[PDB]
Amino acid sequence: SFPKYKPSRLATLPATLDPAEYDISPETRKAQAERLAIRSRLKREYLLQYNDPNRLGVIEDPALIRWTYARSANIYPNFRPTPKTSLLGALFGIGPLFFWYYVFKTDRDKKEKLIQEGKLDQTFNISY
Amino acid sequence: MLKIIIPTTMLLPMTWMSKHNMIWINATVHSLLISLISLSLLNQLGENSLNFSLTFFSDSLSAPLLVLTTWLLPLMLMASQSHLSKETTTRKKLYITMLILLQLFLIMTFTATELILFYILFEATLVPTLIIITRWGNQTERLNAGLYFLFYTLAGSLPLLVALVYIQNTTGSLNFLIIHYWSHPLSNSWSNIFMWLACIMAFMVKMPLYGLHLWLPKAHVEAPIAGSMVLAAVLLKLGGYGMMRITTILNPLTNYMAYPFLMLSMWGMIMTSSICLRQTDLKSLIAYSSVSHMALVIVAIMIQTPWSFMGATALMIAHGLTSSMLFCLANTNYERVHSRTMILARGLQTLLPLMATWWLVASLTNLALPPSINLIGELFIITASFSWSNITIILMGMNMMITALYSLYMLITTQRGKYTHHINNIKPSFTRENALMALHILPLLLLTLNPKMILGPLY
Amino acid sequence: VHIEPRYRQFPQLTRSQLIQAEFFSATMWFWILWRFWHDSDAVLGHFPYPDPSQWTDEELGILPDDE
Amino acid sequence: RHSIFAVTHVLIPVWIIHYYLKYHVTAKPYTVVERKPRIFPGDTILETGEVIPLMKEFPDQH
Amino acid sequence: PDSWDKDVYPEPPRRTPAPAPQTSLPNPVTYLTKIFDLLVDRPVTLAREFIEQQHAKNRYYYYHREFRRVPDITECEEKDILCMFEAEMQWRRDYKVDQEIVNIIQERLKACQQREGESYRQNCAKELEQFTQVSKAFQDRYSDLGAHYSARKCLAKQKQRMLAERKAAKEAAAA
Amino acid sequence: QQERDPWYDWDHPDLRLNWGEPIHWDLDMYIRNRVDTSPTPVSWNTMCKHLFGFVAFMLFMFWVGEIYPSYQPVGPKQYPYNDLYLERGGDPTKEPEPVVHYEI
Amino acid sequence: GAHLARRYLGDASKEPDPLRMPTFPPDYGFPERKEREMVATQQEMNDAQLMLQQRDYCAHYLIQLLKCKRDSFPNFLACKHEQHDWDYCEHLDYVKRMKEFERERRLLQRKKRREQREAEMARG
Amino acid sequence: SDAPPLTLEAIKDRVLYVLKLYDKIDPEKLSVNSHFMKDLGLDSLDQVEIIMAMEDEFGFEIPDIDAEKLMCPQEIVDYIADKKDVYE
Amino acid sequence: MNPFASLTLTTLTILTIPIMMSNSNIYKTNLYPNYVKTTVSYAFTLSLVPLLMFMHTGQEMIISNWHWMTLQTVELSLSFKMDYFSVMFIPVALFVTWSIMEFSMWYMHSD
Amino acid sequence: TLCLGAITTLFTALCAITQNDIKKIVAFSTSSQLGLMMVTIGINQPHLAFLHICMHAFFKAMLFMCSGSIIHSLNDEQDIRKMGGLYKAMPFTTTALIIGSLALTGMPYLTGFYSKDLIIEAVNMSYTNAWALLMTLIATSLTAAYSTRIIFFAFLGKPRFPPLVLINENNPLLINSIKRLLIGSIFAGFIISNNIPPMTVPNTTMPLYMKMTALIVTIM
Amino acid sequence: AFSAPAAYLTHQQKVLRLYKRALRHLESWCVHRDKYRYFACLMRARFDEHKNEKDMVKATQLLRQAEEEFWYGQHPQPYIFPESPGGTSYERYECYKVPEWCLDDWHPSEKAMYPDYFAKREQWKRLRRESWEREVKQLQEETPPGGPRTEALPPARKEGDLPPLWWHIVTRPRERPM
Ligand SMILES: CCCCCCCCCCCCCCCCC[C@@H](O)O[C@H](CO[C@H](O)CCCCCCCCCCCCCCC)COP(=O)(O)OCC[N+](C)(C)C
Ligand SMILES: CCCCCCCC/C=C/CCCCCCCC(=O)OC[C@H](COP(=O)(O)OCCN)OC(=O)CCCCCCC/C=C/CCCCCCCC
Ligand SMILES: CCCCCCCCCCCC(=O)SCCNC(=O)CCNC(=O)[C@H](O)C(C)(C)COP(=O)(O)O
Repeated sequence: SFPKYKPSRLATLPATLDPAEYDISPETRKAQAERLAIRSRLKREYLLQYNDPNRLGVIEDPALIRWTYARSANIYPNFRPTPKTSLLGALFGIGPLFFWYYVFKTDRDKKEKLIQEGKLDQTFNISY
Repeated sequence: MLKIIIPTTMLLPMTWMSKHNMIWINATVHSLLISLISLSLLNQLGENSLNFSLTFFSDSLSAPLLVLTTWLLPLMLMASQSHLSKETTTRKKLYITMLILLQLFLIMTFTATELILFYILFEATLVPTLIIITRWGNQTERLNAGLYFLFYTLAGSLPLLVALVYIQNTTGSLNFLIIHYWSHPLSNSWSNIFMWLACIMAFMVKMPLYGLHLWLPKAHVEAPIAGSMVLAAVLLKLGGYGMMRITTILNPLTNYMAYPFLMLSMWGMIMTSSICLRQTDLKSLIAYSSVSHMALVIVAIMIQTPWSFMGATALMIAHGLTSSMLFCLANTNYERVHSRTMILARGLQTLLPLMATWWLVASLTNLALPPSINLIGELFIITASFSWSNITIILMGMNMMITALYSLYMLITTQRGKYTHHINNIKPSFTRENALMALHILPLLLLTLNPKMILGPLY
Repeated sequence: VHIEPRYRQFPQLTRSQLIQAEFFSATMWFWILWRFWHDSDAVLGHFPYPDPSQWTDEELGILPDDE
Repeated sequence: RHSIFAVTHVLIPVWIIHYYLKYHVTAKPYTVVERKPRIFPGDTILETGEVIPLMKEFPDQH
Repeated sequence: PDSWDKDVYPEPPRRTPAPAPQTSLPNPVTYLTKIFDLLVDRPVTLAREFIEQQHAKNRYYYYHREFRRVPDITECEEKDILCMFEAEMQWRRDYKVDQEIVNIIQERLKACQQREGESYRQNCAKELEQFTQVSKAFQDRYSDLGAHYSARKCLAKQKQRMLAERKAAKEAAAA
Repeated sequence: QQERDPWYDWDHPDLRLNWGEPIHWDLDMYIRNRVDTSPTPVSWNTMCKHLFGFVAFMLFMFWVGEIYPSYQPVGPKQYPYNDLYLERGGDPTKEPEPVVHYEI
Repeated sequence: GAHLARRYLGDASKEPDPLRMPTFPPDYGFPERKEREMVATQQEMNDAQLMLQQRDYCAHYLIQLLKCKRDSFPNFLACKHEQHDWDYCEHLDYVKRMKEFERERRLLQRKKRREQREAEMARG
Repeated sequence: SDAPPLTLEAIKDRVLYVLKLYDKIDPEKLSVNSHFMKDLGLDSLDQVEIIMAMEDEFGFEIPDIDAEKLMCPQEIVDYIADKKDVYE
Repeated sequence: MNPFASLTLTTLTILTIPIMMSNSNIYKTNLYPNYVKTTVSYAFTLSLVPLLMFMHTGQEMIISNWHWMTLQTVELSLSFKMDYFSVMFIPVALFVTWSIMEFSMWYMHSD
Repeated sequence: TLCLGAITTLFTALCAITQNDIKKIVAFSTSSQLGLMMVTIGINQPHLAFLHICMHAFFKAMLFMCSGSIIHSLNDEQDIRKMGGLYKAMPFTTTALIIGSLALTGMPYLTGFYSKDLIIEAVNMSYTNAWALLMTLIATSLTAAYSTRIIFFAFLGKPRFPPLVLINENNPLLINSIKRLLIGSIFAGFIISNNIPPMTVPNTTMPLYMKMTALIVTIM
Repeated sequence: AFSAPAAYLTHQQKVLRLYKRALRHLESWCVHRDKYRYFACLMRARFDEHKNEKDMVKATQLLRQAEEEFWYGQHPQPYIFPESPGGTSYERYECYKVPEWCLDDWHPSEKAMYPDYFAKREQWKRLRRESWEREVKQLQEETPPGGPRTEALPPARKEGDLPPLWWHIVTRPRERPM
C-alpha cells in the first residue's frame, strides 16, 4: 500500500515494523520469561549491595572486567594465522606504508629535478 | 658541573641516615634545592657549549633536559608517598635510592662528552627502572613488562656499542667536539648502510618508533606512578637527544636512509592517534599519546633542518611536562577507585571541581592550544615538514584533528555526564595532589612566556 | 512591579510596555516616511537608464555598409 | 566612593598605557607606525608651510 | 628620538595638512584631544620627569663588545683543531650579524608598507628591491646547509657555486 | 545505546546499561555520544540518493553557469595613465607601450 | 539581460565578447577621435590615496568630495552637491561604456553581414 | 521569579478542573476517588485521552507504562506530586 | 602623543580586569555580573573615541609593542592592527556584548 | 568563494523555512547571511561585506534576544507550534521582533537596507556565475519566507501554550537591552553609511526592473 | 519509569501505545487546536471501528498495517516536551545533582553551619542502619526459591518496618537541585 522502509546497518529496523514480533508462539513467551528472570536476578544482586549501609567503595562488575579483558588480553591466545588474517594484516600494515613512500618519493624527485634545472622560483625562501 | 652531581650523591646517604618519619621531607626539600641550583645552566652562549671539563659539558639542548629531570625528581617524591605509606622504612629508602640513582645516571648521561660514556650511562639507566617496575608494580603483568622493557632496549643497543667501538678504531676519538669538527661524509656502501642502522636503531627503539613500540604500553601501564612519570617525561627523550647527537656523522646517508622511518613515523602517528580513540584503559591512552608525539619528534629529527630541530626540542620539553601531568591526574582517580577503566568513574567534575579544572588545562595543553610551547613545537615541525614536502600537510593535518578528538574524549568521558551511583568513596582532593598539578602546570605557561629557553642550539 | 499568573486569561499588561512599543513602532514608521521623502533616489534610482537602440550611427561611427 | 570605578578601571590603565607607549614602545624604530595623512588640493602643510595648487581648471560640466 | 640612528631606520619628511574648518559646529575630536592631553599626558610627563631626575643622579655606562678578526676557515690546515675552532666561532658570529641585517631590511619594508597607505605598491619599490637583493645574497650564502651546519660546509657550497660559474663562463666564452 | 528505552530505570542512566549484563564488544563506539544506528523516518539508500543527487546537480549547475556567465552590456572599464602602469608595480625605466582611450 | 539571451541562444558570431573587446580599431569607423583627457594629476591621486580602482576618469570629483567630507566633519550631511557631482560623472562613464558596447556589436554584425554579401556576390 | 511552588491542593484543583471539562463525565458524579472504568464507565481509549489532557495541562510527559496504572484522579495527582517533588 | 594608540590599547586592556579579579572577593558575591557589564559599557564608551578620530581624519596605525621571540630571520612580535576594520568593529561588538550581558542578568538569574 | 557562498545561503535558507524550533530558524538565518557575506566577498567587494557584518550584528542579536524572551516567558518552551498569539500579550517583544524582521529583509531606510540592498544590486551588475546569481535571488526570497514563518507562527492567531500563563516582560534589564539594540537596528545603518569614506565605486546607472529586484523578490 | 516492566506487552497495550503515538504525531501535523480536535475525532472513530474483532490473527494483522501506515506518515520533527528524552531540557539539571553521601566528607567548619540539618541527617542515617537487617530478612523470606522473576519489590507489612531497598529512592537529589 505505502512505500516500504528497508533497514540498513546504520538505520536499523523499528520494533513495530518487525515481522518476528507479530507472529508469536509459546516457546517465545517462555524465552522472554527466562530473559526477564535473568535480568531481575542480576538487578536484585546489584541492588542488595547498592543499598547496603556498610558498603564503602566500588561495586565490582564482572561484566566490565570480562569486557576489558576480552578487548585487551584474551585476543592473542585466540589468534590463528589464517589466509584471511594474513592477507588483512599484510594489506592494512604494508600497503599504506608503500603508498605513502611512492607518493612522497615521486613528489621529492619532481621537486629535485625542478631545482636542478633552476626553475622553481625559490625567491624569498630563507627559512627551511 | 660537579656542583650538581655531588649533591645527588649526597641525597643518597641523607636518605639512608634520615629518621624513619622524615625521609620524604628531607628528600623533597633538597631535591627542590638541587633543581634551583641546576636552573643556572640555562645561561647559554650563541656559538659553542659550556665545556666544564674533559668529561662533562652543557649545551643549549641538554640544559632544559637537565632542568626537567631535576624538577621531576621532587614531583615523583610527592606522587609516590601516598601509595607507599604501608611500606617498611628500609623498602621506602630503597625506592628513594632507586629514584636518586636514576636521576644521577640521567644527569651524567645528558652531559657526557664521550659517546662510550654516554652509552654506559644511557644503558645504566635500565637497572633502577627495571627494579622499580618489577618490584613496586601492582599487577602480575609487571614481570612480563620488565622483560619487554629490557630486551627491546638491549637488542637495539648492543649493535650500537659495536658500531661505537668500530668508529673509535677508525677516527681515533669518540669525543663529541672532535667528532663534530672532524666530520666526514658517509659513502654509499652496504657497510656504511649497516653502520647507519647500528648507530640509529637504539635511539629509534627508545623513542619508540612505530612498530618497535610494543614495550611502551606495558612499561607505562604496569609501572608505579613515579616509574610512569620518569619513563614518559625523561626516558623517552634519551632517544631524541641521542639521535640529535649522532646524526652529525651520518650525512649524507640519512638523505635517503630516512624514508622507511619517515613513512613509519607519519603513518604510525596517524595509527596511534586512531588507537587512542578506542581505549578502555586510561593509562594506555596516555601511553599511545606519547607514541604519537614521539613519532612527530622522530619526523622532525629525521628531516634535519634548523626549524625542525627547534620544534623537536620544544616538543620534547612540552610532552614531558604534559604527559607527566596526565599520568598523575589518572593516578589520582586510580588511587580513589582502584581501577584503570575510563568509563568506571564518570561525572567527576561534579564531585571534584578543581581537579576538573586541572584536567581541562592538561587536555587543552595536550591538543596544542596557542600559544603553548606544545603548539610552538608542533607548528615548527609542521612548517619544516611542509618545506620538506607539501603533501605532508595532509597527514599532519589529519593528526591535528584526531588528537583533539581523543583528548576531549578523555575529558568528556571522565569529567562530564553523570556520576556513577555505586561509587561513594570519592573523597575531596588533598592539598598534595593540587600542589602536584600546580607545580606541573605553572612551569608550562612560564616557559610559554619565554620560549627561547627550550628551542635548543639552533635558535 | 508584581504580576501574578492568570490561568486561562489574558496576561496583565502595564501601561509602560504598551507606550514603549507604540512609540518605537511609530518612530520606525516616521523614520521610514521621512527618509523616503528626502531620499527617494536611493529606492527609485537617480539617473535615467538610457536605451541603446535610439543611438544614431553618427555618434557611434559605423559606416553605411559600403566601403 | 561614587566615581572610583572610572579612576581604578579607566584612568589608571590609560596612565600606564600612555607611559608605556610614550617612553618605552616609541624608544625603538618602527614600533608605532601611522599611515600617511591624506593631502588634498588647496591644502597647506604644517611644517613646511607649502600650499598645494588647485585642480586643473575643471571642464565644469554643470 | 635619538635612540636609533635615522640613517639605518629612515623615514619620509612627514608632511601633514593644516586644519581647514568649514562647518560652524564644534569639532568633538578637538575637545577630546584637549581633555586627553590635560588629564593623561601631563601627569605622565610629570612622572617621567621625576624618573629621569632620579636617573640623572646615578649615571653608569655599558659598552659594545669589540671582536678582532681571526684567520678564516680557508687559512686553516686540515687537522689543526685550534684554528678550526676560532674560524668556526667567527663564522657563527658573522652568520648572526647577517641574520640581523636581513631583520633590519625586513623591518624597513614592513614600515614602508604600513606608512604609504594606499600607494604602497608604487611608493615602496625601493625597499622591495633592497629586500630582494639582501634575500638573494643571504640565500646564496646560507640556504640548504641544514642542521649541523659549519664553516666547512659553507665553504664547500661556495666552491661548488664558483666551479659552476667558472664552467658557465668558460663555455660562454666559447660561443 | 541510543536505541535502548530511555524510560527504563537503568543502573547507569547516561550509559543506558545494567549492572552485570553483557557489555557488547563495541560499547565505546555506541556510547550515544558517538555512532547512532537508530531507525530514521526515511530509509537509508533513499536519503543517500537524494543527498548525492542534490550535490551533483548543484555542482553541474555551477559548472554550467561558469561556462555560461552573466554580465552587463558594457565595454571594459577605462583607466587613464596607460592602465595605471606606474601605480600597479611601476617599473618606470621600461617605457611601456601607450594605451589610449578615445571619447565616444 | 536580453543580450545574454541573444548571445547564448541566438547567433553568437555577431555578438560582442566581453573578454575580447573591442575587436575593431578605435579609428576604424570614426574619421577622427578625440583623446579622452584627465583632470587629476598622478601625484594628486597618489597624495589623496584613493584606490587603484577609484583612480578612474572621475577621480577629481572624488577628491573634491573627500576634501569637503574632511572639512565638514561633524556635519555629515553637508556634502551632497559633491556626492551628486561624483555620481553624475560615474553615470556618464557608464553611459560611455554602454555606447562602446553597442558600437562593437553594430560593427561586428555589419562587418559579418557585409562579408557574407560580398562572398555571395563573388560566388555568382 | 520563576513559576510559583506548585502545591498538592493546586494540582488537585487543576486535575479536577480538566476532568470537569470532559463531556463524557458528569461533573456532579465525579469525585477525587472515582475510578475510570468502574465508577465512570470509560474504556482504555478515554483513559489515554485523559492522560494526554493531563500531559497538555501540566506540560510534561507521562510514560505509557506509568500512565497505564493511573485509574483515579487521586492517583494522577499523586504521580504528579512525586514527579515534581511536591510535599506540601 | 596621538591618543589613538593609548585609547585603542586601553579599550582592550580594561576588559581583562574582571578576569584578574575573578580570584578576589567580588567573584564570590552577587555583584559580579553588574561589574562585568559596567566594565564592558565603559570599554564601549572609551572605544567610541578612536572611531571618531578615524571618521574625522582617517587615522590608521599598527602597534608592535612586545617582541616575543626572533628566529634566525623571522621576527615574532606582539602587534595590533588598528585600521578601519578594527576601529569600526570594536564599538559594534562592545555595544552588542553590553546589551547581551544586560539581557543575561535577567535570563540567567536562577543559574 | 562565490560558489560556496551561493550554495551555503541557498541551502540554509531552504532548510530554515520548515524548522519548528525558533533558535534553529535564527541559526539557519545566520548561516544564510554568512553565505551572502561570502557571496559579497566573491564578487570583489570586501568593504560591503564588512558593512553587512556591522549591520547584521544589531538585528541578529536583538532577534535572538526576543526569541530568548519568548522562551523564558513560556517556561523554556522553544517550539513555535506551542507558541500562540503573543502579539498583544508581548507588545514590546512583538515590536522589536517586527522591526528586526523588517531590517533583516532589507526594508528601505532601515539598518539592513544599506548593506543587503547594495550587495544584491552589486551581484546583479557583475561578471559572475549565473547559477550563483539565481541562488542568491532565491535565497533572498526565502529569507522573507522564513521571517514570515516566525512572525505568523509565533505572534498571530490564538494561544497554544499551557493554560498557566506566566507571561511577563516587565523587567527593566530586558526592556533596556532590547530598546538599545532597537535604536541601533533603526538608525545605525544610516549613521555609519553616511560617515565612512567611499571605499567602493557605486553603481549609479541600472535598469529600473533590476534596481528593484530585491524589493520585488522580497515581496513575492 | 517508576513501574517494574513485564516480560512482554499485551495486544491491548500495543494498540494503546500506537493510538497515543498517532494522536501526538497528528497533533504535530495539525498545529491549530480546532483542526487537531477534528482530525483526532476522526482518528478515534477510525480506531474504534475495528474495536470488536474476535479474531486475534486479524486484529494483529490490522495492527501491523497500522504500524506501517504510522511509520510512513509520521512527523519527521514531532513535538517533544522540553524535559522528555528528546526535548531541549532533557538532562539540563543533571550537572547540579550531587549525591547525599558527599555531605559525609564536609569539613567540621562547613558542618558548623546548618547544625539542625545535620542532626536530622544523623537521625535518618540511624533509621536506615536499624532498618537494614529487617529489609534483608524480608527479601529473603518473600523470594521464591528459584530467584526473583520480576523487578517488583514487596512493601512493608510488619509493625514498624520500612519497604526494602528504600534509601536511594527516598533520598533522590531533586528535580531542580541547585
Ligand atoms: C617493525 C619495524 C622495525 C623498524 C624497521 C627499520 C627499517 C629498515 C629498512 C632499511 C632501509 C634500506 C636498506 C638498504 C638501502 C636500499 C634498499 C634497497 O632496496 O635498495 C636497492 C638495493 O638493491 C636491491 O634491493 C638489493 C637488496 C635486496 C636484498 C635486501 C633484503 C630486503 C628484504 C626485506 C625484508 C624486511 C627487512 C626488515 C626485517 C625486520 C638500491 O639499489 P643498489 O644500488 O644495488 O644498493 C645501494 C647500495 N650500493 C650503492 C652499495 C650498491
Ligand atoms: C582534510 C579533510 C578532512 C575531512 C574530514 C574527513 C572525515 C572525518 C571523520 C571523523 C571521524 C571521527 C570519529 C570519532 C568522532 C567522535 C564521534 C562523533 O563525532 O559522534 C558523531 C556526532 C553525533 O552526531 P549528531 O548528529 O550530533 O547526534 C546528535 C543526536 N544524537 O556528530 C559528529 O560529531 C559528526 C562529525 C563528523 C563529520 C564528518 C564529515 C565531515 C566531512 C567534511 C568534508 C567537506 C569538506 C568541506 C569543503 C569546503 C569547501 C572548500
Ligand atoms: C498521523 C499518521 C499516522 C496514522 C496512524 C493511525 C491510523 C491507524 C488507525 C486504525 C488502526 C486500528 O484501529 S487497529 C484495530 C485493532 N483491533 C483490536 O484491537 C480488536 C480487539 N479489541 C481490543 O483489543 C481493545 O478493545 C482495544 C481496541 C485495544 C480497546 O482497548 P480498551 O477498550 O480496553 O481500552
